[PDB]
Amino acid sequence: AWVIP
Amino acid sequence: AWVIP
Amino acid sequence: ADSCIQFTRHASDVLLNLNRLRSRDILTDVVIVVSREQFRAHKTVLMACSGLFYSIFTDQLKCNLSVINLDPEINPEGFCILLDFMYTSRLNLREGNIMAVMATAMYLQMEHVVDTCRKFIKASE
Amino acid sequence: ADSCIQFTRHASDVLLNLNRLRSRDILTDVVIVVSREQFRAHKTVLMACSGLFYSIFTDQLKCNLSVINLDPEINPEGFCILLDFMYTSRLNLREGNIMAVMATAMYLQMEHVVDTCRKFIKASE
Ligand SMILES: CNC(=O)[C@@H](C)Nc1cc(=O)[nH]c2ccc(Nc3ccnc(Cl)c3C#N)cc12
Ligand SMILES: CNC(=O)[C@@H](C)Nc1cc(=O)[nH]c2ccc(Nc3ccnc(Cl)c3C#N)cc12
Repeated sequence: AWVIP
Repeated sequence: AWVIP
Repeated sequence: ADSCIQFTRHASDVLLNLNRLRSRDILTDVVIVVSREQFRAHKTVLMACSGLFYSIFTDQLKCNLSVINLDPEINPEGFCILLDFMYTSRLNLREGNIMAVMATAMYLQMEHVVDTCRKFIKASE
Repeated sequence: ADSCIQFTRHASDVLLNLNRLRSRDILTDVVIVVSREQFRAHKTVLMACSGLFYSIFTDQLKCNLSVINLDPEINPEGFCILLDFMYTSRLNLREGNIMAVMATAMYLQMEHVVDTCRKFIKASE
């Protein structure tokens, strides 16, 4: 996996 | 885009 | 073959178009009913994202249904958030919706979402 | 919302499952006929990858057809390679198939594939 897009 | 996977 | 080249953005561009078809109601083939709230979708996308829908739509009888009713305990907002995630890869997780999202992801059998919800909850305790 | 988190591998994992459904012939809803060779597929994936199929399956009459016949000049192997690319992001481009693949991608209106074919041809001249 999870990221800040 | 295109790459060598 | 082992000599293939790969177009990096292809899978994301396919998903973007499947979400555009959903928004325009093109070739949607099922209505998911959650406590009288109705959501139109493509069976193939639901099966590709959820263990529950994969089981439902591979059943010889249920594969032909055009309406599926979910358990009354399921929260429509939690379902809506997870349906958006299926078609976009983006999960709108907030303090006010995380419990409903995690319960819905458990029911839908979406393990990565459940993992992630658990980690965000654990961080707040 | 602007506060979403994103699962990087989601779109590729969705495409992998759509290809598994295609291999098992689950919920395929169209047969593409190319010079008497038949290919089963999902209309939504074809529309999501090709300008030609997007036009065909948004037409009020053609959207309901279960069989689509392509132009007899289209090469079945070129079509097969492009159908595999649609469902995997990997293009099996070889010296012996590049002309057929590029002609098929032009017909199918797949611009990125056409670009790439042009660059590989230009490099060999
Ligand atoms: C790693 N996968 C992901 O990140 C997302 C995208 N998918 C899933 C996540 C999850 O937690 N459970 C699933 C269960 C079944 C399915 N569906 C299938 C499983 C196996 N073979 C087939 Cl053909 C299908 C279909 N259709 C998908 C998921
Ligand atoms: C950047 N895109 C890509 O890399 C691949 C994945 N797709 C395409 C490549 C290409 O060269 N032409 C297309 C034409 C139409 C469509 N289909 C659509 C276009 C616009 N709105 C909708 Cl709802 C659809 C659908 N379905 C897709 C492509």
